[PDB]
Amino acid sequence: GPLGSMDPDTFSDNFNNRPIASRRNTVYLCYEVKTKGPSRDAKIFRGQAASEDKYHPEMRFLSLVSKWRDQEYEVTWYISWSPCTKCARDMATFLQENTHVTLTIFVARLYAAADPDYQEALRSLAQAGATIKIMNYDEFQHCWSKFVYSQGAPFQPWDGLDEHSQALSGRLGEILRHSMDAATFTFNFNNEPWVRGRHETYLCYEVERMHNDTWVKLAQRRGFLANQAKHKLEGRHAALCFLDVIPFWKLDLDQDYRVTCFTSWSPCFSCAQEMAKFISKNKHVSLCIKTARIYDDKGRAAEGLRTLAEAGAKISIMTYSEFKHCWDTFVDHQGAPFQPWDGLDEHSQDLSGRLRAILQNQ
Ligand SMILES: [Zn+2]
Repeated sequence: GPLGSMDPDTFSDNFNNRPIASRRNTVYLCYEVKTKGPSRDAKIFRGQAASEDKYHPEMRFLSLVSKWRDQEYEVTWYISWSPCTKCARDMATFLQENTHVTLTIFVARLYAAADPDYQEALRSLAQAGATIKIMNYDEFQHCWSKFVYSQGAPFQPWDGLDEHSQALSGRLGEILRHSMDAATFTFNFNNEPWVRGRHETYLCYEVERMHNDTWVKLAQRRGFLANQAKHKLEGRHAALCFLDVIPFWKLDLDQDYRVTCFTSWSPCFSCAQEMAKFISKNKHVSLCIKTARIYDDKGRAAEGLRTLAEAGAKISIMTYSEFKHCWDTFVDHQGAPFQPWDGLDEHSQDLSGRLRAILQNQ
């Protein structure tokens, strides 16, 4: 194992998009610096380093891209975990201040845990002039063949490489676009009460401040999220993941707000109790939960919705207006209008009647 390299046991430990997470918060970055120009035979300078905080040898390339005569640089990152909340912002600053440097980042695992500032930092880094993509078979093979000391051993992938590297691609697309996919929305937000294959739960949310005598939308605070799930790397539900993102808003305690939650699946009993116990401790928030389908939760969901509404939560079923409003704001439509599926108003009124029955104690 030559110094400055990673033996195969270190590669197949950091660059592995399988569910397993990072209890040991370690990241490993491989960098390729090239002189921008016409040369297809340009000498690419490769290096690699893992996060070592004290001295930071992973940033030993920032001196390799100093402005030197009329030379531009192309940098290619093969980073293990997604960049940090502060590292991404600092790299955006550096890309803004150093115009002669272009950067292309390849991510193996995205930071599953989120924070509005983290998404903001990734989007600002993308705006700065960087290109972020998820590693697939080509990138994993190209990294194994130039940053791993393999004594002849060829690259052997895992079972679900593309199956995970495409889910992470969709996650990154949702993160960078600030809008989810149109097919994803037309799939998850369905109106029929009994469906199949809707394992994940998507949740959009809007905030409105009470100014003058009017709810004014805090348009800089709207956003969506999805559940985590999976195993072998557990995860919370979408409602609980929304109850975690609220403290990062720095809400004013003297004024009142209205928070609207557009949910694909209605909250279960655990999430309903957690939401009730949250809004009971934050009386400066009026929660209105507009849902698409009514999640039965094996029976214990009607009582959960009843308990949630007894604290002061406006539970309701999405109609055509709410579906179209969710289309024009949270999905990547690119100008296309909302074309609703057949039966929208029918299942809408049916689920409204069933919710009214549930709420009239039934
Ligand atoms: Zn739940």
